[PDB]
Amino acid sequence: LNIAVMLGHSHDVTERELRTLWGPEQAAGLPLDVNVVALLMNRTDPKSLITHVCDLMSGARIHGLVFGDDTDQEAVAQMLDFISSHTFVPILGIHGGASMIMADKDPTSTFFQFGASIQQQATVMLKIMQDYDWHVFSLVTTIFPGYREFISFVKTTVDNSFVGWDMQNVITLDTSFEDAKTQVQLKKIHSSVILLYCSKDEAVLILSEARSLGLTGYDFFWIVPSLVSGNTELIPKEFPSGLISVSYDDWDYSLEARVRDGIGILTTAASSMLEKFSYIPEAKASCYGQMERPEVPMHTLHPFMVNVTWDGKDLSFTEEGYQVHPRLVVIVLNKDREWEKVGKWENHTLSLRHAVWPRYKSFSDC
Amino acid sequence: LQLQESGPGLVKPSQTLSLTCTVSGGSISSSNWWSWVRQPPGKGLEWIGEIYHSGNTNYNPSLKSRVTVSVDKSKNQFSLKLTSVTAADTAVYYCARDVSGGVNWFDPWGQGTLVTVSS
Amino acid sequence: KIVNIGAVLSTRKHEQMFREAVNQANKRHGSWKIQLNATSVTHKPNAIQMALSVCEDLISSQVYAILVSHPPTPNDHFTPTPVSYTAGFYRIPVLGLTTRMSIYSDKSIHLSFLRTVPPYSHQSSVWFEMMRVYSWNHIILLVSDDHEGRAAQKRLETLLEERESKAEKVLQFDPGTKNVTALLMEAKELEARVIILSASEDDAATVYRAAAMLNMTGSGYVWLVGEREISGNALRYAPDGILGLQLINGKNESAHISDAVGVVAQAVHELLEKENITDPPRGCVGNTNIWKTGPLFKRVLMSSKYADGVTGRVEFNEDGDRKFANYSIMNLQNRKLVQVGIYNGTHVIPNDRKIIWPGGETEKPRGYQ
Amino acid sequence: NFMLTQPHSVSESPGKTVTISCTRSSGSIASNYVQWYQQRPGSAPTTVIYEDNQRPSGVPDRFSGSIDSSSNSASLTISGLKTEDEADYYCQSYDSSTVVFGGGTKLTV
Repeated sequence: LNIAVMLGHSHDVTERELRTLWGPEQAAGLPLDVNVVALLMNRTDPKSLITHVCDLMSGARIHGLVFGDDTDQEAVAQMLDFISSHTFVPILGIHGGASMIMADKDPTSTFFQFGASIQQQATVMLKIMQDYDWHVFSLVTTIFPGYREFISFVKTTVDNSFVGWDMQNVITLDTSFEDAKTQVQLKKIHSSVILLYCSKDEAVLILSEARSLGLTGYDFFWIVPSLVSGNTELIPKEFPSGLISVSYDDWDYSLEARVRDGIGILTTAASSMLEKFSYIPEAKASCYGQMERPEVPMHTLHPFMVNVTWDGKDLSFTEEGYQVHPRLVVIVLNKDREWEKVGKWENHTLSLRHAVWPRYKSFSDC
Repeated sequence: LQLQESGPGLVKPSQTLSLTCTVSGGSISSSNWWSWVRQPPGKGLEWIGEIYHSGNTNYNPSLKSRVTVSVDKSKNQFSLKLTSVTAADTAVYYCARDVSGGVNWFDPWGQGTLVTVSS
Repeated sequence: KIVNIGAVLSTRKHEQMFREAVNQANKRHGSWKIQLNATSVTHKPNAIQMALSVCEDLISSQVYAILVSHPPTPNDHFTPTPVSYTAGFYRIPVLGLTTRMSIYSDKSIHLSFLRTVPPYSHQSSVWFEMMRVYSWNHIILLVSDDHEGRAAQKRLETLLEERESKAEKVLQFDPGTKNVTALLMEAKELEARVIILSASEDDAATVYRAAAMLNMTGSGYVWLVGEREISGNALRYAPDGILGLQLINGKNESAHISDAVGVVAQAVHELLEKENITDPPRGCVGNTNIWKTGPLFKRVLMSSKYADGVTGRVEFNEDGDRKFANYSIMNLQNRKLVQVGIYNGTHVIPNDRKIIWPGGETEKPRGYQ
Repeated sequence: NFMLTQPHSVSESPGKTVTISCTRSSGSIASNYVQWYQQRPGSAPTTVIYEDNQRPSGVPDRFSGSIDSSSNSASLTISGLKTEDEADYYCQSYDSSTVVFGGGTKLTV
């Protein structure tokens, strides 16, 4: 009935008036019409986000909003999750900083994100592996939090497959840049597939150490998750030419389409809720004013964001709290220091573009 | 099952007092607890301590370090060994059996003996 | 130069102690550049207003570390969350004092958080040591569907798989349920007898009430639980001989305050001797950046092993928790708790008190069909 | 440890009902049971109420109890008073550390 959108005018400088133009105004058909309360937040601060959200709640009567900011800070998603948990309004995470998949949400949270968990990245990596006839690898996970879940999922999938997986020895570089056990541990690797997992600087250091050791040539196909590729504009000088890495869609997905999809799913959920019952829910009185402690309303919007389809493509959400049919892409560091697409992540099967691996050269000297 | 009480009357001031309560009609080797409770004349009821049949005891924190309870199932009798008595300890002493239960419940209480401390 | 640490305490009297602590901190070794100041606030019944005030005091004082604590009003689940979320934006270290839930242990969500007491899902080592000393190899796990139960199950499964042995069964029951008899009846017809419970007190009462009806808590069984199931209202239906664990300083706060003050002072003394540092951000509303020496401060705090305090050594591990914490193993006889064992941190040792196993008698029950 | 407080003596006439309570001072009577004990002078006290609503098969149906958990009190509703009820009543409850009794009560006809 009344929803709001906001963004940090990163790519909206040329689309300042398009935010009001976009949205359902002349190209939609639905129950009682909804209007968009636009807003342009200059920057995100702990005292700024709270004040803006509370002002919108107590001065606009909103029951759902989409949020996207270009800030590289990660705590924005967690702060927004806390706000949604203590405000009882559903919020989205369409683009930007509020798009990293949080591990575990609050028990009574109402946060829905547009991203991809580590599990889907691991499974698309294994799909690539089984598609390109590579059947022996070696995991490398140094210190980064959540690595235990990644290792456990990799082991579980290896043990539960009909392709004869030959997972070789794995290592854990707890003491990064120590020159005590890292050298012998890396020397212990005898295979040609490597599954890196680390931060940006840790990956750079490990790649430099591998360069020094010499296990990098025409028969060493590295694979690295979306973590080491967060911004495809800061390519270091130690990334070997030819390196697989999956990431979210940027090359073909626009802000307008994302905003339209979010508005569509929210409106469809509201329509389904209004069809199921006759008592629409109203917004809360105020955020900071909490003299009386309220409770959850009657059948809040939760079993209405799963069986959702809007104009073709399915937009379902799982009970865990993330998407079900993402738009993952597979890219490789082409030998021009510029990433290039190789294949989408379609309905369930991977549709590659290259029939065979072109054997990309290493860093010239090799 | 019935309980019998027997105490050696009055005692000299600042001495050691030993009561003997005997059980007739039942076996000490069971799954119950046996305890002592005392009541001063015209006052409240204060719990003293419980002793399991086999090995271990429990005492009131206020008077924990003045009681050494004991049992003997070879003759089916448990005894109280109050030590370092004071002048304000004259009271009626009871021996009561409490079931294992899951609750603390005293049944059945003994006849009781009168104990006076003086010279 | 001066550096100042902030505190969020729930008692004015504690402020009297806390101040004394820093007064004792800048008395042993100071007099140059280490003039410590103390800034304290109070807990608020509302949760939203906590963050506004927390970065208001951050802005006014540009503190280096924040010492949080738990209030007496028992929810203990979201009380330090607003402070950890807001202070995590600027990566200023925040160390708790009386927090036990295992959600805060995940370093992925709460980027900068340290703890003084071991978490709830950290006593499985005590159960493993008890199993080793008493020689019980066949066990039955029974947990609830939540973060704490899953974490405890994962830790115990890893610990047992270290010996290449698995649990006989792993039951998972819905938290806050009302009918349990089906699952417990299913678990009744098995081989193992040792039953390990780990859940909340409110449902622990229901579990005990359901179990007591099926004549399964009689003689010949063995019960082991955690700490939550012993305390609270769940002691009405607890059967005899239920072994439990207790922390030795789980409620004292002055000792924890002195511990935190000492370790923070040592960390700041060790850190200020190195150049290339940057002051905290000036305002909560000023700008959105990241502290330059945040991770460096966190690392130097992790590496700091305190020599000796009122609560022993304070050596952390590479997780944000505390290591080598004593435990007391308590058995309750006739609705009365009596300590019977003590766990140093490596191996448990018993006392001179013959325990009473469930259903009476005194033996060393083994458990098998 | 804690203390139990109960009023001393209550006046009533035969043929009606009276109620007395030993309100818990420290804590709350919700995690422990309460028991009510009869006592005739020059005799061993006997159980009259246990688990707040049981009754041993030796007492006539004239006693009942309840817990309100508002003022932390327990009731001893007695109906149909007779001349064989002039005695002293006690109330007892346990905890995790010790066992404590109450005060006294001199019911009169």
